[PDB]
Amino acid sequence: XASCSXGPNC
Ligand SMILES: [Cu+]
Repeated sequence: XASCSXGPNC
């Protein structure tokens, strides 16, 4: 997995 840590749907 990945998560948004710094985008439009962060
Ligand atoms: Cu980012």
